[PDB]
Amino acid sequence: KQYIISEELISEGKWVKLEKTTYMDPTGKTRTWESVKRTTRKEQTADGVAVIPVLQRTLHYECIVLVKQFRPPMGGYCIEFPAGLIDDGETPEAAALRELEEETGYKGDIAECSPAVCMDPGLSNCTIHIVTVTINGDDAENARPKPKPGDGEFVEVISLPKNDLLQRLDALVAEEHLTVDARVYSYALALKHAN
Amino acid sequence: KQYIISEELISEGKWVKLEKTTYMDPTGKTRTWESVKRTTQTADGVAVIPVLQRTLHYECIVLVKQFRPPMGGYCIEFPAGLIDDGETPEAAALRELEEETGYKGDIAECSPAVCMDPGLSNCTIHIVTVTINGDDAENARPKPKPGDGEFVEVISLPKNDLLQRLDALVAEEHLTVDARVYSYALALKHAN
Ligand SMILES: CN1CCC(n2nc(-c3ccc(Oc4ccccc4)cc3)c3c(N)ncnc32)CC1
Ligand SMILES: CN1CCC(n2nc(-c3ccc(Oc4ccccc4)cc3)c3c(N)ncnc32)CC1
Repeated sequence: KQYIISEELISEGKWVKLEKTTYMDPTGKTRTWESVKRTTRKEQTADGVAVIPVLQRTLHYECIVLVKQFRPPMGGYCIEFPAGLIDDGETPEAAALRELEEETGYKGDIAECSPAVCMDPGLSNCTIHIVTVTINGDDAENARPKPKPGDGEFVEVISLPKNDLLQRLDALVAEEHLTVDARVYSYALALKHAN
Repeated sequence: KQYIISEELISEGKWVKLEKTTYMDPTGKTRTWESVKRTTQTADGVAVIPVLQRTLHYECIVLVKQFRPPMGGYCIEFPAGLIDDGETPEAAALRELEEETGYKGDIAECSPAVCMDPGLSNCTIHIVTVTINGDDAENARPKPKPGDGEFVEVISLPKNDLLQRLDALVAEEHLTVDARVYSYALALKHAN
């Protein structure tokens, strides 16, 4: 019943652009919206991947590996899933294992890959694949995890036990001036609610 | 070693503006970033995690099918809205639920501010966990009274079957599932 009428460019940046989206509401009455799009069209279906990295060791609890980055848009540090944009002609799976090794230094294995899911639907058309990845911590490969962080990327690795995640996050928020990614907190909330 | 230096406005909209953020990296080398901010409260809005509890049934997660102009399509998300001036996130969550879904809920817990799009925006929300006694009379005929210009379809999915039930909806229609909803569902399988 609803659909897009027009998409008028307001301002194009280097990385991202702002557009006035005119659309038809269900009452046959037009409205507008301020929408964000990346300046460079994605060849790949979806824009990026968020990696859910599970650090599995014998004689240890299963840990979820997160990244503490300084995030200019936020003006602070955020705790997020290792994430990055998909290189042109590269499977989401390939991308997830690349972005993990780069951000954390961990060499993992695929578990499963989400369809494209919207990151910020009320602002952006950003879609990602949530890729579930296993890490064999007992393996030698993951003894000395050597990150290949790529240029201008300054990542601190934070592995937290799956069993205690939500409470362990609440502790880090209160203990530092930090912010948790909504998807990391959504994930952690489900782990408590599941048990 | 890292901090924001300056913020040059690129373009201001009615609702949202784009700014060139100059910042210091840890090596004492300055970089730039394109950041989005509201043109105009601790956090910005709430996402409601509404658990429909009925006896002799599986717990359902109540979701909303909204048209999202930025996406050019319909998205399946948690009931969400902006926090009204001088209003608790809890108040907001129970208001936005009743408005979008017609359900009267009870608070379970409220997340701290969590960044919605840290690589783009300074948008934070409170993820509010809410229980719904479907057996109760108040929730017998759930009549959504949605705000003007808000056109929400309610979709209840069984909690037990969520991830598989989502994958089915994506493949079966031209729809998109919100990353936060999919994150929740993924954790339900991964848990224990
Ligand atoms: C009542 N009425 C309803 C529409 C409401 N509304 N909000 C936005 C909007 C979208 C995303 C957004 O993201 C943030 C949030 C915080 C920080 C940085 C980015 C902020 C606002 C919008 C728009 N883009 N176009 C038209 N209407 C818009 C206004 C209030
Ligand atoms: C190597 N490579 C170079 C570009 C780097 N980069 N990416 C972005 C960026 C951020 C958010 C974004 O959101 C989307 C995505 C899809 C659809 C709609 C919105 C898009 C791009 C960025 C920026 N805004 N400012 C400065 N550098 C930026 C990253 C690392």
